Amino acid sequence: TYETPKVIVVKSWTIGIINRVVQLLIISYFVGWVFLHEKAYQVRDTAIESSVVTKVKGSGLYANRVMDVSDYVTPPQGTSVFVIITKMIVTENQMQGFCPESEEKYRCVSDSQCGPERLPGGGILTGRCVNYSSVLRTCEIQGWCPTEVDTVETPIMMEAENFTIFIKNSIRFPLFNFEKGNLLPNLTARDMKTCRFHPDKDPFCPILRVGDVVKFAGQDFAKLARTGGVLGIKIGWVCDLDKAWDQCIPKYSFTRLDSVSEKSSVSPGYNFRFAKYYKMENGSEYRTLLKAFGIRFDVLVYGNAGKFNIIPTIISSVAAFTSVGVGTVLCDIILLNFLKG
Amino acid sequence: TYETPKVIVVKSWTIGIINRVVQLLIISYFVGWVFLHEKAYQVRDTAIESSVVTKVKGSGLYANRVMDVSDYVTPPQGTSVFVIITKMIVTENQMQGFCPESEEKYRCVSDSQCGPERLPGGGILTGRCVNYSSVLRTCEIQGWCPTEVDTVETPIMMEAENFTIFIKNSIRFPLFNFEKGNLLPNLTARDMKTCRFHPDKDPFCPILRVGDVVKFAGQDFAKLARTGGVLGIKIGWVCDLDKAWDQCIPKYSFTRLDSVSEKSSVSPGYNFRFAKYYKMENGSEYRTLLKAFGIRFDVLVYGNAGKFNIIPTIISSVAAFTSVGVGTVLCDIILLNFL
Amino acid sequence: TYETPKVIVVKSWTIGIINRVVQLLIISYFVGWVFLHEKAYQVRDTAIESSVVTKVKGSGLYANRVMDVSDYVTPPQGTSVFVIITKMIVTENQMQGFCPESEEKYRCVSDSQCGPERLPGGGILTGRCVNYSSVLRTCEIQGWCPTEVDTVETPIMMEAENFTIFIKNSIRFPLFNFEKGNLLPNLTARDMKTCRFHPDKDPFCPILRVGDVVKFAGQDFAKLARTGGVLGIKIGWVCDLDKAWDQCIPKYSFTRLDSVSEKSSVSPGYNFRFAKYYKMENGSEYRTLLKAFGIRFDVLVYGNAGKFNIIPTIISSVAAFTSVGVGTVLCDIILLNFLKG
Ligand SMILES: C[C@@H](Nc1cc(N2CCN(C(N)=O)CC2)nc2nc(C3CC3)nn12)c1ccc2ccccc2c1
Ligand SMILES: C[C@@H](Nc1cc(N2CCN(C(N)=O)CC2)nc2nc(C3CC3)nn12)c1ccc2ccccc2c1
Ligand SMILES: C[C@@H](Nc1cc(N2CCN(C(N)=O)CC2)nc2nc(C3CC3)nn12)c1ccc2ccccc2c1
Ligand SMILES: Nc1ncnc2c1ncn2[C@@H]1O[C@H](COP(=O)(O)OP(=O)(O)OP(=O)(O)O)[C@@H](O)[C@H]1O
Ligand SMILES: Nc1ncnc2c1ncn2[C@@H]1O[C@H](COP(=O)(O)OP(=O)(O)OP(=O)(O)O)[C@@H](O)[C@H]1O
Ligand SMILES: Nc1ncnc2c1ncn2[C@@H]1O[C@H](COP(=O)(O)OP(=O)(O)OP(=O)(O)O)[C@@H](O)[C@H]1O
Ligand SMILES: *[C@@H]1O[C@H](CO)[C@@H](O)[C@H](O)[C@H]1NC(C)=O
Ligand SMILES: *[C@@H]1O[C@H](CO)[C@@H](O)[C@H](O)[C@H]1NC(C)=O
Ligand SMILES: *[C@@H]1O[C@H](CO)[C@@H](O)[C@H](O)[C@H]1NC(C)=O
Ligand SMILES: *[C@@H]1O[C@H](CO)[C@@H](O)[C@H](O)[C@H]1NC(C)=O
Ligand SMILES: *[C@@H]1O[C@H](CO)[C@@H](O)[C@H](O)[C@H]1NC(C)=O
Ligand SMILES: *[C@@H]1O[C@H](CO)[C@@H](O)[C@H](O)[C@H]1NC(C)=O
Ligand SMILES: *[C@@H]1O[C@H](CO)[C@@H](O)[C@H](O)[C@H]1NC(C)=O
Ligand SMILES: *[C@@H]1O[C@H](CO)[C@@H](O)[C@H](O)[C@H]1NC(C)=O
Ligand SMILES: *[C@@H]1O[C@H](CO)[C@@H](O)[C@H](O)[C@H]1NC(C)=O
Ligand SMILES: [Mg+2]
Ligand SMILES: [Mg+2]
Ligand SMILES: [Mg+2]
Repeated sequence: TYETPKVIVVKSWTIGIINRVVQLLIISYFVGWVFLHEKAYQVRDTAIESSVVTKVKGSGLYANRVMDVSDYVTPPQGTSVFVIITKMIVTENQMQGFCPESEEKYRCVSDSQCGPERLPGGGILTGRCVNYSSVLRTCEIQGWCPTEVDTVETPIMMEAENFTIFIKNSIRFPLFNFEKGNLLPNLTARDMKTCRFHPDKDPFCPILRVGDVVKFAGQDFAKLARTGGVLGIKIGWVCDLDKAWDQCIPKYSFTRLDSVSEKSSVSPGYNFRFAKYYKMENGSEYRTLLKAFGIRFDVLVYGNAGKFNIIPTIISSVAAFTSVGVGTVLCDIILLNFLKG
Repeated sequence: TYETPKVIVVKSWTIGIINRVVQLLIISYFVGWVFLHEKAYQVRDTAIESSVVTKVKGSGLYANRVMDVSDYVTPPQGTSVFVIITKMIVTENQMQGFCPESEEKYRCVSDSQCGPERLPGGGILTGRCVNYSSVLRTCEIQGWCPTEVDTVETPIMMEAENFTIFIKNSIRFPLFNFEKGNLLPNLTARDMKTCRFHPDKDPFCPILRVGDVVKFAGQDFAKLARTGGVLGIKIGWVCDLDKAWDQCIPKYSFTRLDSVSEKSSVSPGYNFRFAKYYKMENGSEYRTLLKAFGIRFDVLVYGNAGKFNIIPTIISSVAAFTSVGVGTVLCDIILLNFL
Repeated sequence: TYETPKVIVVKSWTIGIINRVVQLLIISYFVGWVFLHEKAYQVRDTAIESSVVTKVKGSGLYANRVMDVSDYVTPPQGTSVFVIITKMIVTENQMQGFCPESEEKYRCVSDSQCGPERLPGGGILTGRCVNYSSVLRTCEIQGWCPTEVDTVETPIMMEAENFTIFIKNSIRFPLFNFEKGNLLPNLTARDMKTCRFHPDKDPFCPILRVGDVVKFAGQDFAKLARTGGVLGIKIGWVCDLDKAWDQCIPKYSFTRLDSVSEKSSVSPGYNFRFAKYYKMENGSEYRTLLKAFGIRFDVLVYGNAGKFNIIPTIISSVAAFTSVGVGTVLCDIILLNFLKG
């Protein structure tokens, strides 16, 4: 039971050429694009297990003091997100009590203006108008006193341009049981004493200089250090597991993540507050309040791998034979009207 | 050499109508579902690069003291996960030494009951029984003394309902080099001074009120503040790049994430311990231990975008043409067997 | 206006059995692989919403002191990632001033050797050279003094083997509106009082012991606690929503994540520094510096679910009928060449 349809042959006369040309065009597309370029003959994996450990080094001088890594890096646990502080405003010896507010927003002349109103922001309002200075009068509050003044101008820590960052990374593709890290076996204890990362002269040393990371992202240090920002470091593992074990290597990229802040005029940077707590010999308690500007780094990891396997080869190859057989038959029917016309 | 197979024509309009109806049905399905609704003529992109910066404001009174953002928020770095503390239990001036244990599950009547048997809790057992009070007798430990009492009832900080959260977000689609943030160009300082988020009256102000978030999640503040919980805030960027640049818009949603806690009866909330360390003029050291209940927020960002292209259009058009031809040929034999 | 092709039937004994066998094989492949093993008749969902809360308990002796959870666990907010400290090196009462260095990499003979040219990350090199001991001479710096000594040997805290970890997890599949947690409805306080996890004797108690986790990962505590490392805990929710509600359960797995460290000789572990700040009755400020080695745990959640629907069923059935119809038509042309040959 063949059950094969009948077919009639036609002398070419510039029609048989069209038969072979199209029959050869489609067989080109599968070999050229589906197999050789898109690599449809192998199984892909995109779920990657990763791990990042970081460490920073360097010292600087700021406000008649020396600051080391325990002073300007928060949080200290060496994770993949951390901040480097480049500018601070400091208020010393705050205690609980009553004091006048310092900002221009809280101006009053008599006791009536500020009571239960003006509720957004500000501590608890007592309900009196007092003299902040000779020419200014503001409403009294209850809280930590004295209040801070953040309108003055302070210098930045210029030495932070030379600090170094050390990144240690490990990956694993669970489907193929493949493991590698970014510390290559060619790295010796003597090399790490002097190497620095450079994208073409030394693409594998894990030590990055802070001033260069800002440079590769197209920014300016003297301006980013004064308002703060967020920078990203990306590591990519795109590997073909047929070739060899030592052809799998990482690639680094750099960019700036908080792109809205450059063009905005209502919120241009990045800052936060924190405090340190003390206690006297008596029970009294006081603290120190700091407002900090800085640059936030974070490391992002991605990748995928492929390896030859028999099952996707058969499935895609069968579709190739089906496509040419079906493709011609439909091309025959459309050519019947073309030949009839 | 076209080599077209022979074709037989059935003059019956009774079958011609069915042939035409089926062909129109198939072409209708392709032109309506694959193209217009599913938008198969454009290239998708789902890998989004994001960034979140937050800040909190407000003051309240608790235990005859005024507390502010450096007191009730932890960790202080302004990331996308943070906690607001609404209730505390405080133990003052702990030092190292020997003391009895306060809990009733450590009851004893002689030196023999508690030895190396029960390992955890407090510190290291010493092997003696001592009077905790006039009616209770637990057995002694070594560690920070005195131990904390956990069963008393403390009030919550009611003013935490009015605190405000400010969220700043930025995205980028690397395939199309598209960048936008949730601070629209219409925003000004005067608007910043008074706006508040509302899903229909003001859907774009970045300032959120805590009570409103708890309300939108469908919860009750007087219970969430007493047991603790986890709430989620979601921002979605689903926009089409063929239209104008000023119609890619964020959408906000709210929900509660630790849904098992309210059902369960063995662990109903969220709490933790932390301490503060001091030192005397002499070398001696002491500390203050705190157990804190609170609400945890975290911001989640997702999205995808598409843009018209040529290659998917060509592929889908060729698929439609070949499906028309193949669908006809099989239906030809189908009616050939039927009739 | 209907159309049909013409069919030729040849009742060859071999051809009939061949085409029936091939058609049966195609039907078998569709009914066995596509609809049964692969479950093509249902809709998938892989976006999962999760939440994790942890808590640790235990006490131990270390350097004539008793330590508890507020001392050995950082950070303290009970999130997915945390560290347990097993070894420390402590420097007491550091203050600002001038002092000589301690590391052997800073030796002198005369003042001219170490100046601005040698940048070692030292806070500053005042430019002199001073006696450190009776047989060593390094050159002076400015910063927190005295500097720390890093090469001595310290014991590890062995009681950390018996600490316990409590994990509370909640998931939700938004598509099907499905919610469940890892605290099963038949868990009581009395069971909570004494249960421990065991992969076959008790697979649902959420209390894990640290030594058991280290063993399941395939490691050795006596040296993991001495160098440091990173371990992973995985929870997987893979369940079918056609069955009963109480058949969706979690599965636990354990592994080590920083696999590059054990095979390397330039960076074998995981450590970091942090500090505690004090100040006297005067303004004088001093601190205590600690270098910590530990084990970092982190919890990873994943899963997917499926549920019966009608649209994928219709699509797959139509595809199966078309492939059967196309398969017969295509093969017979191919079989004609076999029949002709
Ligand atoms: C191969 C390409 N798309 C295509 C399909 C096609 N057909 C479908 C099969 N078929 C049948 N089952 O009878 C014959 C008709 N004909 C075509 N002709 C062309 C030439 C550019 C003009 N591309 N192309 C593809 C599809 C589906 C694929 C699915 C997974 C991975 C790769 C694919 C890759
Ligand atoms: C179009 C729809 N699935 C379908 C396929 C089909 N065939 C395969 C192609 N083909 C050939 N290559 O000869 C003819 C036979 N015939 C059909 N008939 C129907 C009507 C509902 C009843 N849906 N449908 C699809 C598939 C694959 C798709 C792949 C990517 C994106 C969208 C797709 C969308
Ligand atoms: C079924 C299998 N792949 C296959 C396709 C095929 N085509 C279909 C279109 N078609 C048409 N439109 O005429 C006839 C030609 N023919 C085939 N023959 C074989 C032989 C067993 C090796 N596998 N196989 C598949 C495809 C597409 C699928 C899409 C989604 C999920 C599962 C799929 C699973
Ligand atoms: N949680 C909040 N509630 C109300 N207003 C806020 C909040 N956070 C920020 N703002 C307002 O948004 C504007 C931009 O904030 P920005 O990040 O620039 O703070 P800043 O101006 O650097 O310092 P400050 O905290 O004193 O405003 C500020 O004018 C501030 O008043
Ligand atoms: N790591 C752990 N090891 C052993 N038991 C634990 C652990 N964590 C919690 N539990 C027990 O689980 C129960 C539920 O704890 P929950 O999260 O409600 O904290 P809690 O009731 O405040 O416990 P505690 O008062 O001990 O902090 C408690 O009875 C506690 O004893
Ligand atoms: N940011 C950095 N800049 C320069 N060198 C670094 C940096 N981080 C680490 N190293 C060097 O890498 C080597 C391996 O680091 P690792 O942290 O494992 O050693 P370590 O014993 O902690 O060193 P150290 O005691 O100096 O911190 C060390 O010799 C260290 O000097
Ligand atoms: C950092 O090092 C450079 C030399 O590489 C030096 O010129 C510069 O002064 C240093 N940075 C600062 C701001 O001191
Ligand atoms: C080590 O191998 C890498 C990758 O092949 C190579 O780029 C590098 O130069 C090698 N290093 C040495 C010192 O041979
Ligand atoms: C405690 O003593 C300090 C001086 O050491 C004094 O300033 C303070 O007012 C006293 N506090 C109280 C509550 O008496
Ligand atoms: C918050 O402000 C409202 C007025 O807007 C006030 O009525 C309310 O009492 C405040 N919250 C609390 C709990 O005090
Ligand atoms: C700013 O632009 C958005 C559209 O991007 C618009 O919906 C909004 O109303 C504008 N702002 C105001 C305050 O009108
Ligand atoms: C140190 O002095 C304090 C009083 O200031 C005293 O209580 C303590 O016992 C002394 N230290 C020790 C270890 O005895
Ligand atoms: C933990 O408890 C076991 C008994 O269950 C005990 O033998 C062991 O010594 C304890 N751990 C350590 C290292 O002390
Ligand atoms: C609780 O139910 C599970 C099945 O959901 C069962 O395996 C387990 O044995 C039950 N608990 C006990 C203590 O038997
Ligand atoms: C305060 O006293 C300490 C000693 O306790 C001394 O070192 C310091 O110089 C004094 N500070 C002032 C400002 O006199
Ligand atoms: Mg300000
Ligand atoms: Mg308790
Ligand atoms: Mg060292």
